[PDB]
Amino acid sequence: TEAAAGMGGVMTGR
Amino acid sequence: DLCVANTLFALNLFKHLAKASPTQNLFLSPWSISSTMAMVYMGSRGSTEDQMASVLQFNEVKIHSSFRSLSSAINASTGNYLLESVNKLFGEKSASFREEYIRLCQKYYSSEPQAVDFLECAEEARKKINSWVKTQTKGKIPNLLPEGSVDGDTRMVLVNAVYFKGKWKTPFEKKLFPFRVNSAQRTPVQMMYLREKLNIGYIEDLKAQILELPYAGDVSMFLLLPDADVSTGLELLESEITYDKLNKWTSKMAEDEVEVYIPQFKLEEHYELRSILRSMGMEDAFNKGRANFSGMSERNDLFLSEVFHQAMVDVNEEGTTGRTGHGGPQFVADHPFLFLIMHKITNCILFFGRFSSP
Repeated sequence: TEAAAGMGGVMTGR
Repeated sequence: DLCVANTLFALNLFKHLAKASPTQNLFLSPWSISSTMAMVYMGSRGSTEDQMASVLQFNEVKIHSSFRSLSSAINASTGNYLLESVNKLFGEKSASFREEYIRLCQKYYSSEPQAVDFLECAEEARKKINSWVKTQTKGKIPNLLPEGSVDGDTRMVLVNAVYFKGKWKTPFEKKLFPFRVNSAQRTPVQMMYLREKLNIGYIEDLKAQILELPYAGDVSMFLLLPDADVSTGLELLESEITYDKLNKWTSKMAEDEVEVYIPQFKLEEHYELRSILRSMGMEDAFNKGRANFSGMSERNDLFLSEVFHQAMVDVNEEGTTGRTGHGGPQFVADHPFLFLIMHKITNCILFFGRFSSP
């Protein structure tokens, strides 16, 4: 088994 | 169980995601999600913080120190397989974040905070981030952040990448068999066969068989296979699965000589989780007017726009006579099943999916 993942949370200015 | 919050969240996330996607293939890394969201949590305050702790299941049972120790265990060099988890923080170069936040995020997540020019060069920044994730995943996750996900107002992108490559303890033989997608459809799939001494059991509460397939080293795949709906046949299993019911069996099984047939398969799924996480109770984080990320910036001028997750898996035969009877156990995964990849030492779920559609 080859497995992979990415997770990205985007913080935005207000 | 030192990874209980993560597993509780994993299952609740899977259930919410299944509302959005009730039948198609589904694949994610709860470990990756939880790690990024813990870094985001570290920045939250007020009602944003309180909701996040609830959703991430921290209150159901030292959070950041627990992530640091779990990650260390997951990253330990083994010789038996490749397994890497890495966090990263990309921040607007003209922004000033709280020094304690940058320090503690490095301390507990090893995120090597890096400046980038979102303000003027957002698309170059997107490409730079995507390229970093591609590298960490050995090319398997090449474009995490889609077009338009970053813009001139982006201030910080928090990232986790995970990569795993293992070989089965015992190789499969590459054997096409009909796979029952639903009551009206069968599709041929390449099956793999193994006859071996393996842990196998049956979870009565979930009306499903459970099988453990070990990799070399202390990682295994567990498969959950129903034995009552005209669709995928998973409705009961998906609705009734809980931490208590699963953990009893993963962490009750007795070894027997099992004949195993599973498909060779590869999945690649992309999710945008804001809707799902809002549904689970994480509302203020994504609310432009209400979000409180004063932990990241004392100006309290940030909110969480979106959360992007992409995961892939490729399952094949690779591993590190004369038997003619068939009296005993069979595990014939020629209809939809759930599966998960478990780091046995930590009891963390690294990956979790539904295979329903070849």
